[PDB]
Amino acid sequence: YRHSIFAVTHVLIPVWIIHYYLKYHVTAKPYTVVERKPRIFPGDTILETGEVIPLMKEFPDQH
Amino acid sequence: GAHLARRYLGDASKEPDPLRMPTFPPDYGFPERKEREMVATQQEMNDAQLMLQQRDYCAHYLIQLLKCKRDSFPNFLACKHEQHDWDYCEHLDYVKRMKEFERERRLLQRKKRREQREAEMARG
Amino acid sequence: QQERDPWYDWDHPDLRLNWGEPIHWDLDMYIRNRVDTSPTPVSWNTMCKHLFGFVAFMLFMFWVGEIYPSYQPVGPKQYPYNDLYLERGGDPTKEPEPVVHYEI
Amino acid sequence: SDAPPLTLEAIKDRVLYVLKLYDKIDPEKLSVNSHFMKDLGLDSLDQVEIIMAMEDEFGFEIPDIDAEKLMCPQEIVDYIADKKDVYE
Amino acid sequence: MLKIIIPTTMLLPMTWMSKHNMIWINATVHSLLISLISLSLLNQLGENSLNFSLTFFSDSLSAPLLVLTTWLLPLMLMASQSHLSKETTTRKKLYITMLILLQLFLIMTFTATELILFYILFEATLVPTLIIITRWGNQTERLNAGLYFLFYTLAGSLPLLVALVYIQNTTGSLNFLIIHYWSHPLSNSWSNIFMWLACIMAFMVKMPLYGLHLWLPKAHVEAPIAGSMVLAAVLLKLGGYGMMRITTILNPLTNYMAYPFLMLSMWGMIMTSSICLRQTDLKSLIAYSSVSHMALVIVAIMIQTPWSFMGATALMIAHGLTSSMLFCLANTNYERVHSRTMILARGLQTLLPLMATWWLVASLTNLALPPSINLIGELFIITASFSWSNITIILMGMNMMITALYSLYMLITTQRGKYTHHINNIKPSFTRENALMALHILPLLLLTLNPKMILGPLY
Amino acid sequence: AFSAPAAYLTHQQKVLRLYKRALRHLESWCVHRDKYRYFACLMRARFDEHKNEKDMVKATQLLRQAEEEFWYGQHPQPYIFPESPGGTSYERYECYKVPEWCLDDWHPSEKAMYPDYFAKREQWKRLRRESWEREVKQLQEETPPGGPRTEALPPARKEGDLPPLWWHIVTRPRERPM
Amino acid sequence: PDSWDKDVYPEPPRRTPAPAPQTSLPNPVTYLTKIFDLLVDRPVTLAREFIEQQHAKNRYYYYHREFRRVPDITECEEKDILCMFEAEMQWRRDYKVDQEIVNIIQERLKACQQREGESYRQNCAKELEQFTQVSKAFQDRYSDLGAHYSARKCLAKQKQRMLAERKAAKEAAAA
Amino acid sequence: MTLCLGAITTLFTALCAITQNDIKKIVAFSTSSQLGLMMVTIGINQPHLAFLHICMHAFFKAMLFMCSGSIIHSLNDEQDIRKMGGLYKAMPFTTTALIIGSLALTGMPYLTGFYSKDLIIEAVNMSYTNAWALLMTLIATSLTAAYSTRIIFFAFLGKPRFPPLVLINENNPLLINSIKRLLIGSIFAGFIISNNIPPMTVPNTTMPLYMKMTALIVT
Amino acid sequence: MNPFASLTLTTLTILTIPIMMSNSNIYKTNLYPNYVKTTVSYAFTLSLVPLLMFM
Amino acid sequence: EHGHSKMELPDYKQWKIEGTPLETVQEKLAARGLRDPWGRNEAWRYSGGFANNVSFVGALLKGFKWGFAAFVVAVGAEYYLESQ
Amino acid sequence: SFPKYKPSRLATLPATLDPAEYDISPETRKAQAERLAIRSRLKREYLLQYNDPNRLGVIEDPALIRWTYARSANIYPNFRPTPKTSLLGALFGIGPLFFWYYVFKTDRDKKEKLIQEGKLDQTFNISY
Amino acid sequence: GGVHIEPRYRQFPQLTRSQLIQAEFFSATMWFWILWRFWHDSDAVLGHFPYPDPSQWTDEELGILPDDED
Ligand SMILES: CCCCCCCCCCCCCCCCC[C@@H](O)O[C@H](CO[C@H](O)CCCCCCCCCCCCCCC)COP(=O)(O)OCC[N+](C)(C)C
Ligand SMILES: CCCCCCCCCCCC(=O)SCCNC(=O)CCNC(=O)[C@H](O)C(C)(C)COP(=O)(O)O
Repeated sequence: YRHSIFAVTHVLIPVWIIHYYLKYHVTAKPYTVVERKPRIFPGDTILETGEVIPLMKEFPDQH
Repeated sequence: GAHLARRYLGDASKEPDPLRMPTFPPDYGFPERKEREMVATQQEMNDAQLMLQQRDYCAHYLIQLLKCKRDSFPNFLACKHEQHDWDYCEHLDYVKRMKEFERERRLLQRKKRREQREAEMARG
Repeated sequence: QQERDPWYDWDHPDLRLNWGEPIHWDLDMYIRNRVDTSPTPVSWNTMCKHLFGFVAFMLFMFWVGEIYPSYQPVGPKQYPYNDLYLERGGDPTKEPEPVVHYEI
Repeated sequence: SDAPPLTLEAIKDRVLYVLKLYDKIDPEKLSVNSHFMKDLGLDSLDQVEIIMAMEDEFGFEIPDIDAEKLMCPQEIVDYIADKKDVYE
Repeated sequence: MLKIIIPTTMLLPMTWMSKHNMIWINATVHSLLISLISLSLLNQLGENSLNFSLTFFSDSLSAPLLVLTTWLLPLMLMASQSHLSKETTTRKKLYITMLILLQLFLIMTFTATELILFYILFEATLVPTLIIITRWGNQTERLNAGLYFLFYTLAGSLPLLVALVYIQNTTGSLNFLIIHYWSHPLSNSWSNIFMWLACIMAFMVKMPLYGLHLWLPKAHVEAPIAGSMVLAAVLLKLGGYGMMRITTILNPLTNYMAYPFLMLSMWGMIMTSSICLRQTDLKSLIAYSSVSHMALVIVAIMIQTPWSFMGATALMIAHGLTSSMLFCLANTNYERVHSRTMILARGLQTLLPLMATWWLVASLTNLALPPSINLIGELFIITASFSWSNITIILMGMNMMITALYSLYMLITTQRGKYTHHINNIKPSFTRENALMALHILPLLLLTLNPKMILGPLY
Repeated sequence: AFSAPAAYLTHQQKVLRLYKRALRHLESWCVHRDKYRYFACLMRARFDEHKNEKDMVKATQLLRQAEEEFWYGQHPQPYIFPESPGGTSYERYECYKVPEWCLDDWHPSEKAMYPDYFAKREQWKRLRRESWEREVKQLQEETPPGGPRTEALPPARKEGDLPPLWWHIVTRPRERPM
Repeated sequence: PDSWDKDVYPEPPRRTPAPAPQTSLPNPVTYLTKIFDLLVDRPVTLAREFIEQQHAKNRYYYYHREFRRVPDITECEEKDILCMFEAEMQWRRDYKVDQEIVNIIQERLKACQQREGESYRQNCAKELEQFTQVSKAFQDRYSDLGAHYSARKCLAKQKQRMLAERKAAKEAAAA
Repeated sequence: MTLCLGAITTLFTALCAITQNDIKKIVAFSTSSQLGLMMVTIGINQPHLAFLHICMHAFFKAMLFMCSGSIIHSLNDEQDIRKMGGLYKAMPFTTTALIIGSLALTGMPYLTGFYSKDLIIEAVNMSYTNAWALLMTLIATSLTAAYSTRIIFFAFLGKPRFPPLVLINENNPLLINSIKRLLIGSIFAGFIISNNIPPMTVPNTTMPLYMKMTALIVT
Repeated sequence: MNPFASLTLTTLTILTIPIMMSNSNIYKTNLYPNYVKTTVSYAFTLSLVPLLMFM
Repeated sequence: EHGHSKMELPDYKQWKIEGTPLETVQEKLAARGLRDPWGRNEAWRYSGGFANNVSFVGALLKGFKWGFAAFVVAVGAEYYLESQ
Repeated sequence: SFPKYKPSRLATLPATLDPAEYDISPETRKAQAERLAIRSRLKREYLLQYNDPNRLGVIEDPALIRWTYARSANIYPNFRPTPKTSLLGALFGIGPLFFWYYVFKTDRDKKEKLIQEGKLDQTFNISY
Repeated sequence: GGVHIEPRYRQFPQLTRSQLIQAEFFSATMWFWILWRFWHDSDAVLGHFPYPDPSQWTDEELGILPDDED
């Protein structure tokens, strides 16, 4: 019970407030949260477009 | 190390300066002069955004290593073969650099021998 | 004040002073929180010489190691696309001189 | 800390213990009020050694001005008790 | 602007018709209300100014100083309540009258669209401070201090007056607006050099400049607590305000003429910071620290860049608050010990812990700990100086190091260590003193949330 | 500490101080117990060789070479008991020491707790108030004219007497007040 | 989101890879982000829906103030104070707008640097050139006016630069 | 400049450490030497390896001070190693924790300090650096092993040299649990973190055999 | 939005709650050190999540 | 709860020099005509559980036996599992 | 014999190495006795005022008052314009000012010449 | 927090079996981990790729002509 109320009062409420503030106020402005542009590897497909990245040049593989 | 001892305690001109290497034309030795092969293109190697100092002739093996590390995440011992492949390709790269150092050193040796032979012929 | 007897019962034990005694002109410079003049196991001149000797020798040897560096029996690291000309500064509208790397 | 609150009795037994392990004193002739110089026939250097033994056994050191005038086991016990704020 | 001036004037009849035991309560309540009213001048414009009438105008350089001036009077009343308890009713009312007159003169000085009106009120402030120092000061040196504090000022202020009237004979106006819009370059001539000196030295002596700073330790050590508070918080800033106002007509001669004052300031800040390290008097130490901070402000104004002016405004406000707090803490110690010597009463953290916390916070803010507005002003001035010349960083860094050193030295000497054994009259701190310290310190930490309010008209 | 100092140290006091200091630094050098015991017996034998010397000038010439030798070989980092003037906990608990007069400034609601303690406190205060007026006279009559020559205080000589200037010795805070 | 213009603050298409699990071993990230959605995203969205509908019950507007053009300091007589005041205020407004333009371009630069990862040196050259051009123009306009800057000082600086440029061009033509 | 400053710092602080008698002073000088090694790694242009060293050193040096504080508390606030003797058996959990921490600090294969320090030494060896800086780094590694064995030898191996009243006690759940968490860290965190982070630098795949074994032989 | 962003800010924010409660009643009791320790442990286990996302 | 259990001291006659390095010290001192008086005050440091000592390498190998046994069992189990 | 210890200003002579303490003469013993007598008289006065139950304030210290007064207010009446005093005042109060003026003037002259020549590269320098 | 253990005064301190068993367990765990990692991944310590000898490379593959051609 003590840990349950501690998690609600000290984790759940702060994360609620911070998530609300980030999702509805900080990201209302441009460039406030900037991501990394995740890596693209050959053979991947993109969720947005659906196209497939071409593979490598089939290099000679041994050992 | 022995080469440092040779260069700093022996004749400096005997062995190369690593900053100025190479000092001879590439095809000076043999005329076949094959060029190195690059597997990863510009765009895919930029999209992987590896690093500027990781963007060498070993890039494609690094692409595959990163591809495994991303795909099999919780099993961080899953892809060990591609780690070995990238290490082997880098080992071959370092061996090639060592061969370049040795070749330049031997060319310097032979050039000094030709110079002293010409000096002996002139004095004769 | 660090040289005063710490086992004597001073009226001001932390400052090591008595009530009516005359106060040194520079008391606030000698307050055990600041410069002290207590005798040392080694002489001041000897310590100065040794510390100075060590620092100067270290600086000289770092300069010498700069003159005589260390490295490995290898040539320069090779990079494929004109030494990554486009990825290091760029300027694509110049078309620099190509550099071809040697297969050995 | 967890240091037990040492008492006058414990101090007295420990002082007498340290003195009984000193082979220059025969234990059956030792007493709480026995003088070091005259009842036990000891030199001043022996008294300095005894003071250092007490210092090493109780974990604190006695200044020379106070230590040089402690000539009985009872005096040592009293000094230690007054330093350590011992009630009973 | 009369909505602030008239209540300040009404403070006098309200004081003199108050009951014998109601003067402090009424004065404090109505001074706090006047501060609340004055707080609505902070709504400034990015355009010209708040030109109320032909006589008074408001600026984002003027408004923070006005708010600080209004806020200082209630604190001065609270600080003066204690040592004036055994005093007759008429003389307490006269003291409060001096404080109210000084506030009125300062409020009219800071708006003052005219340079002659500014000069008249700028010098009118000199009288109540002189009376306060020479009348309700404890030591026999107060008279001497007053003499110094007077003549120094007039030594700089009579030439200014001459220059002022001279300017109006050539320009035709001394209104700040016409002066700014119709400014013309000042030629590199002997006549113009002496006009520049006459315009500058009056404000330079009041900062004070390092060479001309001798009156300040005397006046602060000799004055009562309210006198010290107003001297350190507001009266030192009159020189900065005047220099910022008047340097508009001194270009481009400021480029050449500023060198001696820049060197004096950059070296004297090091000098006074080092002086603070060997000081046996709390009030004298705090006075020398004030001299160092105002040296930095002088450098800022002489460099004359946007970042310089912003940093100068921020540093003036921050120093006013911090120095007033430091003097109040030292006075709380003095009212118990009656000695004013730093080494005497020691280890006060063990006896007065909350006051030790107040001491720690005041020392931290004097030390310019980020993100306090003290450091905002310090850093803006330092960056402007670096752009002026990259070698200034040496002197600025030395000043920062020495400042940290003497601030923590003052904290450690008084609060840490072992208490003095024979001092047994140290009573628990009163609610009045704790509230005084809180009312000093909470505004600083609130101002760090909205720094643009104290960054001036070049923000 | 407790005992009053004299005008000067005698020769045998200096010798005994050198003996203690030398043995302490020797055990600092000799970490292990048996090695220290051996070298301490050697040091004691070296000390008691000149034990019966009667020439005071030659004895003072000695102890000078001895102190010079000590300073040459003095172990620049000797062992110090933690609460000694150089130890790691020398003045650690001084910030917890509060004077007894502070209790006079407690609020009545604070003194309402602990009533027996405060009652004993006024008992002590009355004792002090009477004893002091007696002590001033006792010290006045016992002190030689021209002022004291040594900072030693007399004991109580009558029946109801208390030792003069006893209050601030008896009411020391504690070694470990908290 | 519609709260800002996509042209003033452009962004790339943001292509995202698809998950391609090579093993059947359950990862913690998906399960943990699912419980995060359930425990945080849902109540926050409910609270936002309530707040937005309360806002929609009471809809009111504010406007962006429009300032017309006034003659600038170049069209003002030497002592005519009314036109000088109007021109000075207009110049100050234009100065602040220029500051905000520089701020916008700097924000573009910072966002590009963070977004492009290890490829920022090559993939942010356009924003670097934009900032170079705008910084050059702003420095030409306002760099050395100092405190107590004015429209007259800015005009004098521009005139001095124009004399230098005309002299250089005449020298080049006649060289 | 960064490389030379790091080299002189690590050498000088290890040299001061190998002769100290306060245990906390020895551990502080060890910390300063480790910071100098971090600066050397920065100076040879290896920032990610320096960060990894920061992360590993956190674990094992925090556990080292915790063990030292346990010893100090059990011996009545005594910090001099001349007055602590045989604690190998008298208080064994502290003994095993300190042994593990020292083995991680000096660099024992597959512990937390290995995955960072071994790579540090290899990278410094395989680089175009000052010869003096390389020499000072190797001597500092020697001195690290030296002061580690100094602590162990003088605090755990001999006969007791503390006062007769034995108040040695380890039985507190707080002390045991707090120390054992960082012990598990000092054992496994290097492997886990090194295998989970992406590669940020080219590896030194090929070396002379002797020059691969330089760190171990010096230790 | 993305969870990764929220978790990073929550760790630092919940590190500050005991400082806010430093004026409350719990600061006058003997349970304050355990409260601080529990807060730090919860912050650690919460910060483990962005590390997993980055990995 | 504190340790109030009336601890008593052991017998002082128990502490002896025999079988300890203090015996060697006494023997070496006797060859010079000297004697160690405080020997029995130091005997308890070599008497009880403090009598047995361990070397440095023995300390470093604190738990090598059990770890080695577990390692052999684990490698055998892996060998018998992979070969299937 | 052993290597000698040489005292300095900041590492003084140890007490046990002074030739003075070992030169005992009746005048030396008498001087020590009078020093102890003065210290004991001062200690007696202090403790008498300290243990007083009626005293409720600071015990004023004439030595501290003399120290502060000598440090602060007795300087100028005892000042005499002397070649040493005049030269030290001129040096320490004027030389640093002219040194710093020369340094900053040279720096700013070099910067101004460079900016006139156009070879300063002030790109991205917007804030001053 | 723990159990009650009395002072001992010149004798070996009282030892609980729990601390002994935990210390032994953790020491054995460390040694087992070291042995397991050495068995599984020994090339991180000894090295995996051979170091080539520069003098073993013939002039044919290194591009050297017998001192007269060029
Ligand atoms: C004491 C505590 C601080 C108080 C405040 C101190 C600050 C006041 C310092 C005054 C600033 C400088 C004054 C004049 C500066 C102009 C530059 C000039 O002095 O230098 C040379 C001038 O040469 C010589 O210096 C001529 C003047 C020499 C006579 C002055 C006395 C020198 C020392 C006196 C100092 C005493 C100051 C305090 C008086 C009470 C420049 O050569 P030149 O190209 O030709 O002149 C250009 C200027 N023109 C065009 C207007 C003519
Ligand atoms: C490792 C650090 C280096 C240390 C080296 C120090 C040098 C050691 C050698 C010292 C040389 C001497 O003996 S110094 C010789 C000084 N002169 C005398 O000793 C003459 C008479 N002796 C006394 O009076 C004594 O007090 C005595 C009778 C012993 C006791 O007296 P008690 O009856 O009151 O116990």
